[PDB]
Amino acid sequence: TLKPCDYPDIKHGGLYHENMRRPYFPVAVGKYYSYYCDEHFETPSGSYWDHIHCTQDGWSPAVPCLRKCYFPYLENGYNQNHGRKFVQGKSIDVACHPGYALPKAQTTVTCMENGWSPTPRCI
Amino acid sequence: GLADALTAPLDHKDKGLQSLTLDQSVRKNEKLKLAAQGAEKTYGNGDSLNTGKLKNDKVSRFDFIRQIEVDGQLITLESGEFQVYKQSHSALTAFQTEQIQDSEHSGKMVAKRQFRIGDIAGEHTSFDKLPEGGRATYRGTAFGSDDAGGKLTYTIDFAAKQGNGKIEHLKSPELNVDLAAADIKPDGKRHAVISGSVLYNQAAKGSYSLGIFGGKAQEVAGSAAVKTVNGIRHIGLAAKQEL
Repeated sequence: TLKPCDYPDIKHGGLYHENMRRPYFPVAVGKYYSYYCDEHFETPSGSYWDHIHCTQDGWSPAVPCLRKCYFPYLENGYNQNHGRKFVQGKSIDVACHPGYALPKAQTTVTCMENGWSPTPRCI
Repeated sequence: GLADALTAPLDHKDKGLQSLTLDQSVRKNEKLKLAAQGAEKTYGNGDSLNTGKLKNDKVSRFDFIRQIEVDGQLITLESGEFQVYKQSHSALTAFQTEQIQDSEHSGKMVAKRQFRIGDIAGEHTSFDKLPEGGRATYRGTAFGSDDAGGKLTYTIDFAAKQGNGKIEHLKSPELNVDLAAADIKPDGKRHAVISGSVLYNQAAKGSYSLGIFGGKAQEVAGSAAVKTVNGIRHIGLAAKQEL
């Protein structure tokens, strides 16, 4: 016998129609529900919404809301990546203008759950 | 009267449902700008939508723009058609996307078509104020992407506190599903809600959620999700009893 799924605790998001869905949990394996992601967070498909599925191994996707970082404009830096979108965990190099640099001798930035780490700024 | 819904304020003389709170239609720090018949208004998570000016038992259509504040500037996320279905004690919203933001570049819009159900609101029927017995038959509309011609039939046995229905006449055959027997349960605020399985050719294709609306349980409103050969499809559901 397969383990039913309890209410999903979608971190950095939640389920749509929460009020109507909640009284019917735990749900059988095979059941799926439309969910959303909060501001700055995206679904594995790149949208703000998708469907979470109750499988044998539990809720799929396991990480329903991943952070999305939009590369900022650098006042005194090269803007080849200006406005580019990056998924949580991906790394990018910051090319600053001569005489400018990322504080405390840094060059690479990474998209974390909190956002860009460190903050991409030249001097 | 689409323009009045955006410009004119709330008036008690207008036909119900008069107001609709945009919660599932607009996320907390995002903006939804609606435009129709020369009119233009921005919302607003928790902001009210003047449904009173719209026509009952019909789909009201508006042009939408969804935006997010990125570095103190409002950047477009998605755009298309915003649909509103009105009834006397209930109303529901839907989004038909035509353009979305590129996966790799923000500020670059790409043509993608997604249909999703927004809000399902109204004068909720209390689970503790439902009729003790009798059978009620609900008749109304079922609507998906590029189709508002579906006809919904739902039946509730108040003694058993159980419901069952059927969807018919939708262009996509896989969407003409059966709404399996499901128990009416109380909500967190103790509102009468129904949720069960969706079947096509006696196979489970998804779930359906309905809310009972009106003092004397006059209406039902909600949505359904159906698995088809080409993907998961959403259907807006709204039905009423004989007036």
